Amino acid sequence: PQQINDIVHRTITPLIEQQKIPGMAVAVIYQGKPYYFTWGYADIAKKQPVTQQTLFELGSVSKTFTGVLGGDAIARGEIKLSDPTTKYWPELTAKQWNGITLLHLATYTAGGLPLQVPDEVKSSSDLLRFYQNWQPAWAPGTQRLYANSSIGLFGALAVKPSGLSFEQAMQTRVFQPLKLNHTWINVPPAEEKNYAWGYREGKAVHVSPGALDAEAYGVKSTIEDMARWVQSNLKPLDINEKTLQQGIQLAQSRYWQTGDMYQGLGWEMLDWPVNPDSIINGSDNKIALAARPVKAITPPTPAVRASWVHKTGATGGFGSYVAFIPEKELGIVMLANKNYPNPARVDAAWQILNALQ
Ligand SMILES: O=C(O)[C@@H](CNC(=O)[C@@H]1C[C@@H]2CC[C@H]1C21CC1)Oc1ccccc1
Repeated sequence: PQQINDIVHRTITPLIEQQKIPGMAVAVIYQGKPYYFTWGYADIAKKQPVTQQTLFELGSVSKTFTGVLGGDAIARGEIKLSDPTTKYWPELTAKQWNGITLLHLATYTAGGLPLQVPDEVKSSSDLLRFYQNWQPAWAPGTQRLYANSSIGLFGALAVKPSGLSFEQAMQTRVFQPLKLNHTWINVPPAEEKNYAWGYREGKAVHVSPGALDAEAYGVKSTIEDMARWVQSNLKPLDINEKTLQQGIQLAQSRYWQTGDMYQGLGWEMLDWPVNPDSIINGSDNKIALAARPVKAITPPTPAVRASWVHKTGATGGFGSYVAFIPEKELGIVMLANKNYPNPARVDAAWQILNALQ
């Protein structure tokens, strides 16, 4: 519909110009159907255009897959958010871990686990040593500090009862049921032709390996698969696998509140209608990566349909954004191979979705 076309082109054209974005793909999900848009270059040097089959690094949008996979493990009865972390990692004997649950890890509330795992932390024994030596700044369940080392550990522990690797669990329990057949934690050689380069300060870059990278920022996907991901989270009851349907719902439950935002598993939520300044200004890393006190939602509120549900994501060379409103059957995916500022992403998305609702 030309409505959607005009709204998308009027918003995204100046965005690409202002932010000097080499390549971009957008999907609008409207009344149960996807509409796709593409611009510019997946590979500047080889003049490869962005297409609907181009793979982008999702970066920290990957945490929404980790949260849903954890939700599925809960639904299967393999894990409980109320479980002690030591239940699944008994070698974690240092006393500061008493009272830190899987809920705390999944929601960044364990007491100040760091944003990044240190570069020097490679092996399973390096990781154990790192968490054993870590000293919390706050008591558990009092402060939120967005952190790869928190939900990354949640994801690694959540798959342990299944006996599967994190990648294998993700493939079998999330990607394959939802027909995300071009979504990868490790891009296979046969798919490299579609893997866009990211651009950082003009240099072509791909994400480098890191501990817990798959769990915190490691998924790559196409605009078509990401539209399917949005539709799956918009309407979980259409999903025929029972524990996956349940796990999607659990990831949109409201566990903590800070300001006007609610923390789910990976996803973040606000009541719809939102104040746009709240979500735009709130997506700035100055707010999004800051330590903030949280109020427990006791017990957590089940997924609220009248919500703005969203997640920003980045790697060194890529910037992504996903947002949807279940009440309105409406969503958007924006995938770019430049890590450009979060408020510009959310501003564009709110202009498009507000116009269409
Ligand atoms: O290793 C990487 O290339 C990735 C992996 N992405 C993350 O870790 C996330 C992205 C940034 C950093 C923490 C999370 C974030 C606040 C949104 O991102 C980087 C690293 C260096 C510079 C910019 C991005």
